[PDB]
Order: sequence, then structure tokens, then C-alpha cells
Amino acid sequence: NIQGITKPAIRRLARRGGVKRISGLIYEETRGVLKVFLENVIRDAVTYTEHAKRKTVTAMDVVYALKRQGRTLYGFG
Amino acid sequence: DNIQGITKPAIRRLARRGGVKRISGLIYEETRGVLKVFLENVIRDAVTYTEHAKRKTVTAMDVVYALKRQGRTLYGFG
Amino acid sequence: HRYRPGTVALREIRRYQKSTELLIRKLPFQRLVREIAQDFKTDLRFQSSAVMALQEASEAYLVALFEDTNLCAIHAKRVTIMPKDIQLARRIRGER
Amino acid sequence: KPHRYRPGTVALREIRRYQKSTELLIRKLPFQRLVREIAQDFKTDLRFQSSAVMALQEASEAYLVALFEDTNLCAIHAKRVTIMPKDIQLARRIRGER
Amino acid sequence: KRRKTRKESYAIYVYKVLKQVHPDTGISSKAMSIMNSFVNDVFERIAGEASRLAHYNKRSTITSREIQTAVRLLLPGELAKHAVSEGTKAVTKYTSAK
Amino acid sequence: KRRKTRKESYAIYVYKVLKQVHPDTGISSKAMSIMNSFVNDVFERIAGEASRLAHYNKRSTITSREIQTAVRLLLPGELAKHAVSEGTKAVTKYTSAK
Amino acid sequence: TRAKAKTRSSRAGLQFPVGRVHRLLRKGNYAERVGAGAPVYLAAVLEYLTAEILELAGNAARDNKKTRIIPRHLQLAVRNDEELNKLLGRVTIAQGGVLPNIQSVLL
Amino acid sequence: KTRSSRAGLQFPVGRVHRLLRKGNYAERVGAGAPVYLAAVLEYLTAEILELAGNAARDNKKTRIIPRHLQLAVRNDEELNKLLGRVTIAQGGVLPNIQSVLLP
Repeated sequence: NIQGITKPAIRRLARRGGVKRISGLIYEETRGVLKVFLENVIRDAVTYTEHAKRKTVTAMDVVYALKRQGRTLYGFG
Repeated sequence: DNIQGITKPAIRRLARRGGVKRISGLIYEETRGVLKVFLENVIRDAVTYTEHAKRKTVTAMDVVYALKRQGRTLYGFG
Repeated sequence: HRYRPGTVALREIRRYQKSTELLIRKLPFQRLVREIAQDFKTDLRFQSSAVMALQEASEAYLVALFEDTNLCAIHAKRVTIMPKDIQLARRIRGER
Repeated sequence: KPHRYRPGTVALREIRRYQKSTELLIRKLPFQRLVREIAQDFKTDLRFQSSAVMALQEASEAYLVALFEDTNLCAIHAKRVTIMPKDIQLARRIRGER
Repeated sequence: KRRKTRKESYAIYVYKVLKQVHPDTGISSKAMSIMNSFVNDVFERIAGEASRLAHYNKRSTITSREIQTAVRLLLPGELAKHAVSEGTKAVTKYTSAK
Repeated sequence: KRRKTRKESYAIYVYKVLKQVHPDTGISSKAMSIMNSFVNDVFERIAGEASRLAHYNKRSTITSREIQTAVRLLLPGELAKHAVSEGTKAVTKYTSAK
Repeated sequence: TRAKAKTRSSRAGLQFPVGRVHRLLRKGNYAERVGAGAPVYLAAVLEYLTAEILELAGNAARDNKKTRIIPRHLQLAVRNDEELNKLLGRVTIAQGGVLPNIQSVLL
Repeated sequence: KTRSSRAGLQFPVGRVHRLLRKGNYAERVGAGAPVYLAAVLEYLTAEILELAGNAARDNKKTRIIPRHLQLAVRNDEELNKLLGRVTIAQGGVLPNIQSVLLP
């Protein structure tokens, strides 16, 4: 499912970041970086959910996971 | 004018410990400015901690707390 | 009619810096999140807001990383981002 | 003809020596004077414990060494072996200090 | 007919402040949620800084001066001094009233 | 004349652990201070994470489960699982004795 | 008889709830005791920060010909102000976008 | 009989319990929480001390110095990740020279 992040999506993300020209090897590296970041955040969120004895990962769990990694996110509680 | 006390050999030694093999001549002023900014931040936090404690002596614990507040935890001073 | 190689890139940069909507498709990202979470716990359920927050955080992180990568590429007298630029940005950040 | 090492052998020797050693690399008295001069702008008639100055010097040297490692990495990225102020600026910008 | 539980938020106070600073200006639900999260985050930051300030000085009470020191530590410069001025003015007015 | 006020540190426990792991290796004063500061920092990290966990779940007590979740969230990889196993073993033995 | 009830926020001249802040401080596991003036001071600081951000966001919204603050206006207000940007440097605002910034070398 | 002896631990369970109670962390502290925290602290201390002793023996020293602790922390991947933003006084840096700079 990592291939679901298509080349145009990565290009759009780079354009929002001000990138004008993109090498062909950027896409695999970006997919790997995104996978690592999501793995860390999701692992923390699942740990929070398991501590709560819940079976549904809530937005608050993701917010706490992000805040633990110094990535506080507003707009979700 | 104590920023000049951080001499060129000192900056060169710090770069050598950092693994730098060749140093430009304009590196020293930039390094002195960066060090001044960092020391200003840490000393400001330390003086804030000391003033809150109603003390006139800046202690090692104040410096440790200031470094911890800035995400630069220091071990070996309490 | 053909625009020169870089006019459309600048146009897209302006368009996507003006805009604020998410740039990754919702369903593929949700599927990736579920696949990643499968390795941590089975039969997991996700709230829609949780997946939206994950998507927002991931896109913000990727945009910041691409900004740093563009800065690295410019530092090397280039206008094209390369994987070594991303690696350098992540190494300076303190992630690898 | 007097003996002369080529330009870069002595630099590598210094790198090895200062990476093997652990003592502070900045002179103690100038650093203490700089700390006192900076602290004068925040509160007058401040006193400093010796351990406070030692901790400040340790933290400053560690920060400078890490910054110089990042600067060396940035300079190597630019296909150079010489660190320049632009490398330091790039490192501090990527770190998020500028 | 199960009434939802009471969820407290700073929405009404943020709306009052917005009407004070911009009478003919509204705020969306997402922006209100963002402002509420900002208020909560700043509250947590200042309260934690005051708590560790009290613990460092071996005190059991969080007072006005602990919060003032926390504000001075956490806010960047002019924001810090204006926040301190507003806080001192509010505390003086509250003490003067009753 | 008067003995200095006692300051509690983890020196003797670290020394016992060192003698368990290295019967013939000693430790310097600076290394002992560093170990004590490391223990204090890890204790603060785990306790703060457990407190936040209890607050998030509207709980008033910090138990073994909350500390265990804090350990899993703070320690990376094999460190977390080994610490979990050691702690569960200690808790099981403690409840088995009295 | 009992006197008429007056809110502590009214005494302090503040819009933020002094009583709610005091209750949160007492039940937040911060300290064993909470002073009378700490909630007043913290409510004042929170109100000032909210006023600053809301004023800048209203300016941004008026610039964008809007009469309603959206997350984009909040992001623009925060990132265009140096001190607010430093305060929220590690904070991501949902649906906030990014500031227009194109490097000169790419032009 | 000390609570540390019951759990088979060398770290003070009672002192950890008192610090948890007087640390403003929660209204109440469980009985097994100090045991678990003492066990975790003892395990981490044992790991770092074992690695530092190995480094000291590799440096022909019998006493652990800050250099040994720094080497032990930065040579272990997980310990380096745990103490990534931690500075050890008088610890120095690792002998790392970039391959491009070698002759």
C-alpha cells in the first residue's frame, strides 16, 4: 500500500515545499521516510490505545503520539 | 570585547574535534557569533532561574535547568 | 504551444502554496495506515479524525522535509533535489 | 631542506588527537570573562559558581563540536573539503535555529 | 434521547476576545478548535514550568511569581514582557477589588 | 563543626549494580555523578509519561501498568522489551513474597 | 443574607475564566497548593496571547477579503510574526498550508 | 525487610515510592509501580555499566571515567537513541573521520 502514494502526490508535496525539479529516485526515498514516520507515530498511538483498553484508535491517541515526538498538532482536540 | 577571547586556535581545535580538515578564514567570526547567541540564551535562562530563587549567585543547577529547558540536558553537574 | 521546462513547476509551486487542502489521496493513505498498524495490533479500528490527523501530520512533515531538501540542493549549486539531499537533511535534523 | 609535512597530514593528526582526548579546548579564563560580560546585560553584580562556568563551557564546547560536524557534512555535500560560513548557516537553518 | 456529556472548552472566551479585537469578524469551527488547542497547550506549558520551578526551590505552592517566571522563560521577548505587564495589571486589579 | 545536610543520591545502588556486572571494575566520582543524573532523568521521564497516561485516562493512581506503558513509549526496541520483562519479573516476585 | 456573586474574572477585568483555570491547576497534579493570584495571572497571559493571535488572524482574513477566520489565516498570522513563529515553531496547524516562499535561484 | 529485597532488586523501592508520592505525578501511587520502576532503572544502569566496564577494560583501565560512559552510550544504538539529546561532561566524541578527508 506504500505504492498508493503516487508520483504526482509526492510531486505535489514537493511543490508545496518549493521544490522546482525532482529526481526520479526521490520517490522511493520519500516513501521510505513516510513509512518510517508513520510507523513511529502509529506505534505510539497503538500503545496509547492499548493502555486505554480500547480497540479503536482515536484522534486523541494520534495527537498524544505526535506531541510525544515534539510534533504537536492543533485542530483535533 | 571578551568574544575575541575565543581565539582562532580554540575554534580550530573545536573544528578538529568535530572532524573538520580545512577551515575558511571567515569561519571564526561566524562561530563567535553563534557561540555568543547560544551563551546569551543559556545565560538568560540561568539568570531567570537565579532571580526567581532570590539569589545573587548563578549556580550549576541553574545552568543545568536552563540547558534541560532548551533540550540540551547535561550530565555530571547534579 | 509548449511552456519552457520550469514555468509549470513555478506555477504549481505558487498554486500549492496558495492552497491548503491535502495533497495525498485519502483512501491510499488510510490503507497504508491500516497496513502499518496491522504489524502492531490485529483487528484494529480507526476513527476518521485519527486518519485525518495522521494525514495532516505526515503531509506537514513531508513538506518541511522537502523544504530542507530544496535548501540542501541549492547549497550544492543545483536546482534538482536528490536522495542524498534528503539524507543530508535528515542527518542534520537528527533522524538517521 | 627542512622537513615539511604536506598540507593536510597535520590537520588529520590534529583531528585524531582532539577526537581521542576529552579535555576542554577553550581557555578557561577568557570563557569565564565572556560569560560574565554576557551576564552583565541581564543582571548587575552577578556572581558565578565555578561549577556553573564549567558546565557552561562543557555545553558550549559540545554544541560547537556538533555544529562543526554538521558544517563538515554540509561542506562535503557541496563537494568541498573546506568549511565556510554558508555551511554553518545551512546547518543552523536545517536544525531550526535561524 | 441521551444528552451528550459536557465537554468544556475555551470557545466562548476566545469568541469574546475576538469580538473585542475584531467586532465584525467571525471564526470557523476548525479555527476555534485550533485556538482551543493553543490555549490548552500554552496552559500546560506554563503550568509545568511553574511546577518544576516550585519543585526546584522546594516550594509546595504555585504563586503569581512562579507563573511570571514561567512566562518569562517560555515566551520570546516582547511577548514575554507584554504578557508579564498584562498579568501584573490583572493581579493588581484583582487584589484591589477584593 | 556541623555536618552538612544529607543529600540523597543513587551512588550505593549504582555501585552494587556495577559490582554485580563487573566485580573488579570501579567508578570515578564524575562517572558516578553522571550515572546519578542519568537515573534521575530516566525516573523523571518515566514518571511524567505515567502521569500523562493517568491524566489522559481520567485515572487518579499510577500503577504498574501505567509505568509499563511509559517504559514502552520511552525506551527504544530491545531496551523496552527487556525492561518490561525485568519489571514484570520483579513485580511478580514482590507480589509472590508479600 | 449572602452577597451577590461576582466572578473572579470580573474582578480581574479578564475574559478568560479564572475559576476554571484555578480548578485545572488544582486538579492538574502540578503542586500541592495553588495561590490565589496564579489563576488570575495565567488567565491574563492566555487572554493576551489569544488577543494577539486573533488580531493578526483578523488582519490576515481582512487581507483575504474574508469576514471569518479559517485555519489558513491562523497559520499566516503565526508564521508572519517572528515571536509567534518561535513560540509555535514545533506546532503544526491543521489545514493551515504554508507561506508563499520561492527561492530566488529557482526564479 | 526492605521492599527491594522482596522484589530481588538493588535499587531502593521505598525511595522511588516516596519520590513518586512527593513528585506531584498523581493523587495516588500503586504498590507495584515503584517495584517496576526500580527494576527498569536497575536494568538500564546495569546495561550502561556493563558497556562502560567493557570500554574501560578495552582502555586498560579499572575505573570507569566519563569517557567510558560516553563511548558506551554512543556505541550502543538504542542507548544512543535514548540519550540522543544528552551531553555527558568530559565525554568527548567518537573517533570519526570522513572517508573523503582521508589521504
